[PDB]
Amino acid sequence: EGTLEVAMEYRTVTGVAGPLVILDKVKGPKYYEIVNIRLGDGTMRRGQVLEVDGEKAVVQVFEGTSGIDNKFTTVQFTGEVLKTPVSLDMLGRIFNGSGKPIDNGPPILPEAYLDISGSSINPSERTYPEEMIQTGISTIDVMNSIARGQKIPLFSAAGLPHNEIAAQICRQAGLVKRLEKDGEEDNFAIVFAAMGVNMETAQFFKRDFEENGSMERVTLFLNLANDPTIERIITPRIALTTAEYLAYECGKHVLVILTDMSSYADALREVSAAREEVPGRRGYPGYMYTDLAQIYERAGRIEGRKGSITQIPILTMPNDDITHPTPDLTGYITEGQIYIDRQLQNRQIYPPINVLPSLSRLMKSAIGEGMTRRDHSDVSNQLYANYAIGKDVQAMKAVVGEEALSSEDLLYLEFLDKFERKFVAQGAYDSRNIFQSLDLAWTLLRIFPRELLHRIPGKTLDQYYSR
Amino acid sequence: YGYVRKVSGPVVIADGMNGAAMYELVRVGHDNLIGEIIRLEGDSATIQVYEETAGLMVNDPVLRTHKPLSVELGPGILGNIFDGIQRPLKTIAIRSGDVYIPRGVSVPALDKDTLWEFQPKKIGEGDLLTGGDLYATVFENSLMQHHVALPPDAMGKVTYVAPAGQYSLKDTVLELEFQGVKKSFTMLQAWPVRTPRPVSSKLAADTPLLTGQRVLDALFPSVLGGTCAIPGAFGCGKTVISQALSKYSNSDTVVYVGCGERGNEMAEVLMDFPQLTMTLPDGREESVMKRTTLVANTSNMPVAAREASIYTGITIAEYFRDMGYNVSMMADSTSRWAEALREISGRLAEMPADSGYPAYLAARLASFYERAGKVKCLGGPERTGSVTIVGAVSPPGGDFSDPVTSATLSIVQVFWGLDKKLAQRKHFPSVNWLISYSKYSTALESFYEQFDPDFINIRTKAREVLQREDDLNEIVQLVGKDALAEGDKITLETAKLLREDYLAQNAFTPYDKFCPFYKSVWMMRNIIHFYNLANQAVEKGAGMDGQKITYTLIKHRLGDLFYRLVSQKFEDPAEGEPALVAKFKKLHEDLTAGFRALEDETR
Amino acid sequence: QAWPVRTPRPVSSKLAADTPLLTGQRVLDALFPSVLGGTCAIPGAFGCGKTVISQALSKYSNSDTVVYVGCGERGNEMAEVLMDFPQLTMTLPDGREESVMKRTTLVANTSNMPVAAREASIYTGITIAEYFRDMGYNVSMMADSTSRWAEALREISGRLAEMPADSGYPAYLAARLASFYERAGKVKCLGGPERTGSVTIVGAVSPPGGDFSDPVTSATLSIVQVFWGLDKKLAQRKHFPSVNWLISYSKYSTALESFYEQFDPDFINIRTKAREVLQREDDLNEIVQLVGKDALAEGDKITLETAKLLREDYLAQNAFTPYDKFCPFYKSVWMMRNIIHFYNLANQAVEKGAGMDGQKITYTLIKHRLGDLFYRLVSQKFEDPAEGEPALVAKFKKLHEDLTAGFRALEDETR
Amino acid sequence: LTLDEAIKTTNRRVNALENVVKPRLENTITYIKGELDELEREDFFRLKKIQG
Repeated sequence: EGTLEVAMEYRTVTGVAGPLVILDKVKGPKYYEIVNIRLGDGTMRRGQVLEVDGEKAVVQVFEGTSGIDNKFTTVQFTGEVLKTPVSLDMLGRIFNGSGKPIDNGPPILPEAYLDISGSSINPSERTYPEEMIQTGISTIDVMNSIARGQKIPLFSAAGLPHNEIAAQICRQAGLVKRLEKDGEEDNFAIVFAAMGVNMETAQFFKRDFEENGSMERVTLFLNLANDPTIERIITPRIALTTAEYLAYECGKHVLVILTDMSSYADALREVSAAREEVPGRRGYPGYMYTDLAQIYERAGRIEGRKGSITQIPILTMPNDDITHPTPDLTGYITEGQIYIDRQLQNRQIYPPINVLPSLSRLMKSAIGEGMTRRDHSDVSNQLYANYAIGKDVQAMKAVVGEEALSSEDLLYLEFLDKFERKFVAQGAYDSRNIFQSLDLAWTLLRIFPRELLHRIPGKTLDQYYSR
Repeated sequence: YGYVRKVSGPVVIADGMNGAAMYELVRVGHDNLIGEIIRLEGDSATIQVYEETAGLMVNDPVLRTHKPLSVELGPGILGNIFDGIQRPLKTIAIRSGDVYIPRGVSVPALDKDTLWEFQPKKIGEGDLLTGGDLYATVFENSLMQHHVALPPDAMGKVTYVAPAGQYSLKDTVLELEFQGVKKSFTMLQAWPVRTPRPVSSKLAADTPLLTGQRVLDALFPSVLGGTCAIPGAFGCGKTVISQALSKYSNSDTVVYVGCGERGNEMAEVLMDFPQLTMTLPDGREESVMKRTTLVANTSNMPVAAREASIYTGITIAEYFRDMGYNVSMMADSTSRWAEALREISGRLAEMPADSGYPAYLAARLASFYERAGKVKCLGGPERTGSVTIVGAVSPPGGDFSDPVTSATLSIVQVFWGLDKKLAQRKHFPSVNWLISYSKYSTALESFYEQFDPDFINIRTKAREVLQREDDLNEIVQLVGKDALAEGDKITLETAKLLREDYLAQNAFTPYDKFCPFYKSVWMMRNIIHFYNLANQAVEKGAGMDGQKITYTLIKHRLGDLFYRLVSQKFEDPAEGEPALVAKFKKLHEDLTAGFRALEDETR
Repeated sequence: QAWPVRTPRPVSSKLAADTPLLTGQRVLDALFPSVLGGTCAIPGAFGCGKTVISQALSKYSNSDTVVYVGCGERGNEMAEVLMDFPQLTMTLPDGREESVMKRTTLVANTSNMPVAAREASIYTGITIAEYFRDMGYNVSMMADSTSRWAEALREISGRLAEMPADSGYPAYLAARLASFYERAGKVKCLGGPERTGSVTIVGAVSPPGGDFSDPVTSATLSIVQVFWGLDKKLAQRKHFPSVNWLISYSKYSTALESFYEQFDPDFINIRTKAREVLQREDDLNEIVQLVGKDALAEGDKITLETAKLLREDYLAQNAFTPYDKFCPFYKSVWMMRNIIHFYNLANQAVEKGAGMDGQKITYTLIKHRLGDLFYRLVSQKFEDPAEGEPALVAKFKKLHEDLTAGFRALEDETR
Repeated sequence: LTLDEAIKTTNRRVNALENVVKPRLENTITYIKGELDELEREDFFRLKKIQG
């Protein structure tokens, strides 16, 4: 830090196509060098250097390419990668896609600058999800529960209220250990990143968080659909960096809500097409898996610090499918999957969660004696078995006829109806405790006879069958 | 020496190489990110970064190491955690207190300074020695005897052999003379990550793997030093089957090389390696960390590391098999490895063949999966080890025609195809008994004959019963159970008995945690014997009764035996093999008494 | 004044819209309503003639101004519009005759016109809509056949050798279409006085082959708030609106709750009940097709009844007859209330009828003895709106009360 | 009664099950081929032209 150097300033813009500008005769161009673009009109745009070769350097532009010309476009090379400012003061504020504040307030007075896509954590220093949290949703809390540091993506399609359930989860987020849990450190410090969302959904989320009373806790990063596409590829990275600082270097539990991963994949595809690389599945860039892994693996508990990051990236199935590359890779990476079913929506259940495909890989470790009753796993296994047998029985009754169905067949159909009616359905502003919720699950289970409950061990049966 | 010209993610062009070697490791930039050459074009070269590449500059120096990728083989590798670049992660975390892994860190794979005892095997001065001769042994820990051996490309006469003593890795202990030159030697030896270790001869496998799971051990047996294929599903398998290999497997050592996976799962399992000791030795409780080595590269790891980690793991496995120890290699990768090949092909602008996968995917998979077998080692004394490969593929939910799956099933001999429906059915083993198959069946004929000659026929009968149940499930779904006959009734009863008692192993309970082969064979024998007795009873059908009437009668009259056949699962293996064998023999005798008194009563 | 067409005209602020768009068509007005300034999408596969719906909206919406733009639209349609709008009159509170042609501007260029101009056409249309929005008026724009715009993007991008991301459509399709749809909304205008105008966008995404999995349809459904699903089944049956209830959905239902409550609290409950009845009707149709007409429950019979009545009367409008040309909201609410109240009376009769026979089994006999009232229920749609609000409301009160009295007396009879 | 039920089941199968599944298979084949194969070949050709 003896002496510094002022950034260069070039005018050699030999080609402008799409969201990219092709500089030339540039010397010493760093990779991912952050550039500031001064147009002929004087307005300043910021962009990134996607590729470096010889004296050439392909520069992507965040704010679009609607004013650049050879004669008067001047570009500077700051000689550094993106480093968003971060501090504790960043809380309770709303920011644009690139992190520029839009809360009509002042810019962030940084505590420090953190390079985006923060340093890789030594795997020998991570820790498994230790504690579990109460999500308020009966379907989420009782089965496929969410532990601190888990990666649970919600899978939805167009029209399904993924935004509404995301807002519900944000208000209902809470600890559960023995139903015990100021908790300012325990405050979830929700980081919400919305990419390519309709302005109506943006105002919806803004009002929902403003009325929630957590405006001193939550932090919103917005990249609307009308906003430039390139900005959307940085917004979740900025959110991850802010969460990492506020969690690790600030000692606060942090929950992350990433919105519309399909929109992020769209920006990735746009960038790849503009750069003209070899496609992957469905024309997507071949490295989309690496990008999603880097955007997902930045969460989890850490041994050396008291903080933790738990992320709930809502995902939009494009054609209401899973073979699409984005949901497929997300399932490959994320340790969970929550399904919102169009069939449930057709019957007008406000939480449409389809419990059958829902699963949490760390659910077994999440549930504990302190976290839940000792028979919670038995309840979950029994509910899976009963639902699967009931679906098979419903198909059999449909093919053979309603009358031809056996007595246990009608019992399974009644269980399905009562379950999908009372259990899955829940109110919109109503949260709920875990232990009596498990009691109600036992009510649904004791609807079936003791003999049929082969999945539940006899010990837990005697423990909680009669009640 | 050379300087960068083009930077595009993992691909970094370096002009000025001129004479450079294909796959020669080269350090790039001031941080010296280690990378390998993938494409020569003349003076220029193409280097995969093997690290984060942001922040490079044109004219940044590039240095040639002149040597292909190699992993340091020597004492002290067991119970350690390595990235695909062979970096001791715990050592990095300790030396540098920062929780992160610093960019371009250069730490030796094994600590030279650390001391280790020595024990020569009566080696004499002037003796002619050859590559792979187990001249000495070192106890890295209890129950682990690292027998240091001469490098495969090394032989001569022993001018000097060190006396037994405490030595650091940098220390020399053995001196050889050959062709009028003197070659010193340390414990650590370097071997290329490709080009498998030399083998005197490849041998036909003879002994099964004998895993804890019942279906894996009986229905789809796997020999020692043989390939395996699992679809890498969650909840079980990579958690359950892997745990069974880790603590319940007869393999001496496990090389877990998971790559391209969920990070939290590996965090938990790494937290589990020091714990979860298994008392396999008679007098000591073998902590599994002693008999395991983790090659961990999470999803955030660089793409080239995903390709490198598999070969590092198989090199370690070949090393262990050189000493004669039987070692298992579980690989959660080869699912994301194909993705890494796709990425590197896309950056290199190669033309894909099918669905975007580069063509040589099949060839590389064939090489890696054929790098395993029962091998007679080099040198003296004559010894034999094996390497068993268990590699994951795409999850069972997707189509099994995926190119990676198709390539694997071409070469792999045992596919333990898990079922999504079974997983949703909460059937924990989740192994499908229809798609799965084990081509190793013919080899184990002698083993099964010497163990129990009747086991083959009862296994075939169980397979036939399962096939009949699966076949007529469609019929009963369509037509209905009304037309089902007495033979069909007993067939369905036996099929349900199998699905509940036999194929289901919770493994979360002491009675179900591990199922020895003696208990598995007895349970199958009991089920098949009950099926045979029911068949004979319904076949008799005399005395103005029998057939379906006999089936209902034995269902009610002999309901106690049918009920306790299910409880036969709950019989605790820890009680001891003689006691369990006696109990099962008594149960078989009672079953013979059943359907015999029922034969006497003539319904 | 000249405005860069691509750039979006500035707004002081964007505010939530809470004024429903009164289409004048019962199905869209009630089942899947839209707010003023909202964003809508009409697939309208080949042969459905969505343009009649668009023209009906242009004629009878409550908008202050109409900006009709057709990209790829056939020339005859624009002739028809220009020849028929001037004669057609709309009645303001003053009541004087006035031509919607004054209220409407046409930006359309026919299919014969060069394809490169599709973008320019759509952007000029939307910027003219925005200009009228800044004036304080509430304007609605209809974008005929944006699929032609997508094809124009594909053709232009194809020449540039830009890589085809999906089915020839370039990667930057969702972005542009999203911007186009996002220029819509309800905003507080700039300057003084404090105008509050809006722009309503109701585009059209014609599915090639009639498969909604098409890329343009996929992106639209992704970024659209209210969606009206046209189907070939109803079009073939000459239903006329051809608005399938199942696929169509409105995300604006929550917002218009206040307006519905102040107008009529019954509307929410009757709307939900009608949706449930339609879903049950579809399920029962599937079950019967699987099994057969026989073994059909009397309660299921009552459910399928009056659901057939819904489909035949309330969900269908002729759109070319004086009575069905424009459906006022109040009479739509009355018809829906009549249908649901008949259904509820049937449920009550099933609950108690002095034995299971008279309760539900005799639903056929109830239909026989209530045939005149059921015919009045099915014919309530036939009346013209020219009778005036008092006449229609009095007639609907009389119909509802007569139906209730007759049903109760017949339910009282033999019970 | 049994013959009526069986005949109804068989006729329903022949008239609905196959008559719906066969169009499903045809649509799946048409979509799979005419989208995936066509667009993959087009992408490969465009890349080849780019290199050329």
